[PDB]
Amino acid sequence: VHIYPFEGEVDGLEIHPKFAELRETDPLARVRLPYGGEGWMVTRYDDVRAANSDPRFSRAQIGEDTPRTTPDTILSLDPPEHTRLRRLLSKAFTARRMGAMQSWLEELFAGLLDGVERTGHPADIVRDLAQPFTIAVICRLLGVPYEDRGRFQHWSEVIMSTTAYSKEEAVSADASIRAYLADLVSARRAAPHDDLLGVLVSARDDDDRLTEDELITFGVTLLVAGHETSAHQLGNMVYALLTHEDQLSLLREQPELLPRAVEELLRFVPLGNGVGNARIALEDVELSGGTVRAGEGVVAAAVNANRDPRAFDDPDRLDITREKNPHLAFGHGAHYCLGAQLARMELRVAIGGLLERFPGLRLAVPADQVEWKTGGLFRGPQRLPIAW
Ligand code: HEM
Repeated sequence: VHIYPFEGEVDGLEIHPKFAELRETDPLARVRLPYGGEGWMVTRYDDVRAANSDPRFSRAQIGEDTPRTTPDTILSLDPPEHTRLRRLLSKAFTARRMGAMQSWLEELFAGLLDGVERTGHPADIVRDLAQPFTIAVICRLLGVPYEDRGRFQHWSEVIMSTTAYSKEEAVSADASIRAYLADLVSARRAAPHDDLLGVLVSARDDDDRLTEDELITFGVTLLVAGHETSAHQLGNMVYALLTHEDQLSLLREQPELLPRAVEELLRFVPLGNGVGNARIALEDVELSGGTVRAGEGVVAAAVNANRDPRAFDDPDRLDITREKNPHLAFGHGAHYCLGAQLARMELRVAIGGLLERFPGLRLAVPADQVEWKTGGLFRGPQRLPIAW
């Protein structure tokens, strides 16, 4: 039985070597997390994929003996509840609605870059570009006006940063978010609005509709899934580019690589801490390393699947030219990221915008001077200074 956390802490974007060791010699690894009883950890692409997408695993029926690192959401529902929720949400999250945002993303990011450029280097990628970009996008989806972007950014930070804010602070922020969303929903029930939240309020599946509680809870989910995830992923992707100079140079010389570079950076860059939420088997499931019986918990992180040499050639080397890229960074199957198209657009706009504005873009300090976050759900730099 392997104890998590593993011995030795990782710096920056490094992947703990134990996962690779387990992938080759212990593909159905018995593990003991800080809380709950023993579970299984899977690290091979096929197994991780199965764990996170096969309908024989449940996200809803977690319990006390469920392995976990800690003592409502669509992310935690199973079919058929999940299926109903997802059908309604997909009336708003459409390719047509997301794709029509392209121009507005470009102008939003260009304004943020102008301000950075006016102020002069060094700037902080995290505070000056990534965070304000992604919160603005989610505020547009929710109908939150420009003047309240800062308020949402702050409230999101509070409920997300579980080690930096107290339970009482998180309760207060959540209450504030929900009160604001309740007012937005109430306005959207009085007359149709065309923002994504107004479209969700108007969405119908025969007679079925989202309740006020489901709408409000989904607004909260959108701050964590859409803003916080995107902001951290973007900062980490920029760090990775700025520390892989040959790859960054290649992207400048060959800008048509940008879409593949974004997919490769999604595959490569770690976001969380390598465990993920347990899934519980509703029924026996044969995986590569053996059989998971009904009732047993399985942890499976996409980051480990995305380094499996069974699925990617030379997986521990960043290669932005990779054409075949079936990474699991947005998941797979029923829970597949509802915002993937928009996330991809965001990452292309930001990275493409950054490289075009700043040919001389570089870290403003050596990498050993970047301080990395230590608690909470996300890896990321505390501050990421750049110069140009
Ligand atoms: C770089 C950005 C992003 C990454 C890496 C990311 C990744 C993910 C992942 C891994 C999942 C879970 C897949 C699973 O559990 O099987 C997910 C779910 C989700 N994402 Fe994202 N996401 C990103 C951006 C966004 C954005 C911009 C939005 C909305 C505008 C969004 C909305 C969602 C929603 C609603 C779900 C839940 C879907 C469900 O449970 O059925 N995401 N995302």
